[PDB]
Amino acid sequence: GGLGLIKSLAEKEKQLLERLEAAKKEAEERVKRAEAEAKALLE
Amino acid sequence: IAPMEKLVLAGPKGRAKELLQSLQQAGVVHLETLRPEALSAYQLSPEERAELRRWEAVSAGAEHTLSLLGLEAEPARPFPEGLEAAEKALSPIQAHAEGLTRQKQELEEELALAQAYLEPLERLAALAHGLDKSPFLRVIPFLLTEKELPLVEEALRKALEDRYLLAHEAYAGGVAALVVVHRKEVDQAKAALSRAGVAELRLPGALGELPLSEAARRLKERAEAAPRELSEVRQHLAKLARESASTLQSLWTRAQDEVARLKALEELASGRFGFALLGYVPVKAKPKVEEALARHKESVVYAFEPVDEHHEADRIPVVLDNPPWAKPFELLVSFLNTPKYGTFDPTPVVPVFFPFWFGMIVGDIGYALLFYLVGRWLSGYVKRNEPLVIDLFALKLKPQVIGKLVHILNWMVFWTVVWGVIYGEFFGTFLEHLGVFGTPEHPGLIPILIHRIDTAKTANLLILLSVAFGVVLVFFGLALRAYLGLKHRHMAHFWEGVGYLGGLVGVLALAASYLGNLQAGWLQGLMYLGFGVFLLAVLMSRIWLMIPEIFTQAGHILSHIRIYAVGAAGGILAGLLTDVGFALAERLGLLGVLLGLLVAGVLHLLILLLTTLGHMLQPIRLLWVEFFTKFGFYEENGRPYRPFKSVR
Repeated sequence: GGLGLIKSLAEKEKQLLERLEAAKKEAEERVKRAEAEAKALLE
Repeated sequence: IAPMEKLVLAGPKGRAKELLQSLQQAGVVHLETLRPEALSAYQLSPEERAELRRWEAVSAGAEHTLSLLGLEAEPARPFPEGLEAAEKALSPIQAHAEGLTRQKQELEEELALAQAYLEPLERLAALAHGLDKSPFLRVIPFLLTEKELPLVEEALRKALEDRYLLAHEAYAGGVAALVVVHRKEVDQAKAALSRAGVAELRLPGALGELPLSEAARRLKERAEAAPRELSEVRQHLAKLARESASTLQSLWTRAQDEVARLKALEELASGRFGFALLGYVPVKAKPKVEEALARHKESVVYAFEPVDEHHEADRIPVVLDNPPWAKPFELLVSFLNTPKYGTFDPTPVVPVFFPFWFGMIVGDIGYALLFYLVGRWLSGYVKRNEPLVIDLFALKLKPQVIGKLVHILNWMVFWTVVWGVIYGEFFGTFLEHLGVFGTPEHPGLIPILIHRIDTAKTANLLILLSVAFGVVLVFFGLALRAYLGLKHRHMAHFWEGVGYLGGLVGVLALAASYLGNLQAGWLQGLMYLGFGVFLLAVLMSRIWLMIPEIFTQAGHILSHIRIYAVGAAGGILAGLLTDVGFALAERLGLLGVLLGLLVAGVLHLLILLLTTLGHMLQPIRLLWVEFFTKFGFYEENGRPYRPFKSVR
């Protein structure tokens, strides 16, 4: 029903956005490791 | 009354856009906002807002182009194309029509302004053909009044008397009082003459802004050129309208559909790349809604949830849901507001009683035959499938409403001819010639149940029939109100209806006991129980719905005798007119029966056109005043079932 769709859409956007930002934080870690390897190879 | 269940769907944003286009194609469901909880307001896009503004501007330009073309907004099949190509097609015809209309309006104004001062400027130029623009003399010309030239020549005598050539030659529509002396002294004398009342011929454009002979030549050229130009402009405008009206109508239909989809997208609810829609739809369209949802992208969740209960149904829509035998009275039923979606649909009692009361109102069989002739005329007009157009009435009616009116007129005229056979009256009193009714005063044919002329044996029975019909309608309305109060579990209105019924019953019993006949033993406990039930419901309510309310309900019950009153009045009028006509025709000469019958038919048609509107309106007004108001029917006015349009 209507309120069921309200609750479901709220949970949808909550869990999908939380997965999105979790993956971008792991992307941040990948960027950090990549420049660490870059500077280690240059030195 | 329909069930009107709740219908919901969901999906992604553009998926909801496609499904909303599909739901606008099968527009059998009204929507709802439900913006409040745990979602966005679904402000779609600024690009979507700009595209909606562009399509709305295209629709407004198409409407203005149809208005300038003179055609009306008639719906048709849409034109499926892109917005840019449709705008490019619309703008060409709109620009051509706008330039043609501007040129036509300017040429008509120029022709009118030239004709307003055509001959007088020519006469003044012929009089002043020696000093037109000479640099020594200004010539104040004035289209002045009648032959009072000394009144304006007093200022010329106040100027140099043997100077200042000042006269009015001809063209008596306005006397061309031209005064020519100089520049400065003539300007002072022109100010003095305007103080005496004068005005220089300074027209707009260039004719009142150029030298006199050149402006005369240009005005003569415009007068010789304007009519063929206006005729060719009207011809080219008619050709452009006849060549572009169908394309403009299809573009207006497609633009109205796109603007409807754009405005309906505003009522959506966004879920951060998620969307849903909720609304109402009738239970008889669940298969149509399922077939519309069959074309969904992933067969989205068509939640056919139930409607609300007897309480808390406020934004729920409303529909008729009546029998097809009673489908024609829908316009008369919907002339008022809507019910409370759980209120009693009273449309069936309208076809049950308004025809039965209306036949008792009008009992003229000749008027029924004239109504059959007018209904055959309206049926031929509806079979021609043209819109019913009445310019002095400003009444434009579709063929469905005209067909419903014809069906209601037939259903009225059947019982009307039945009651006219019961009244024994055909076109007034045609029985004065051939006694189709059988009276004991003069037996001509089979006997009439009602002679409808005398009231010594008729008035008491007619008043009793009207009172019984009104009491039955009042009791049915009170019972319907009590049943609706029991259904809604609101015991205030239920106790009010039960007490009103008991008070009306006790009032009728005590009236028939005291002011009526003898034998006051059987109804004595009836009147006592009625007064006791009235007092007990007043104690159980304590709402101060006092004896004024009971007297108003009793007057609404007793007002049903107006039907018999109007029927007797119309019968007496028609019988008097027909008797006077037949007497002055046959008994006075028996040879002016042609002219006498023509004058009698003219007077009968005049009396019919004068009284039949009120005679037909009084029964429906009494029905709307009794059956609605006794059952309430004046609470919150309902909410309308407005689905997606697809206006076509």
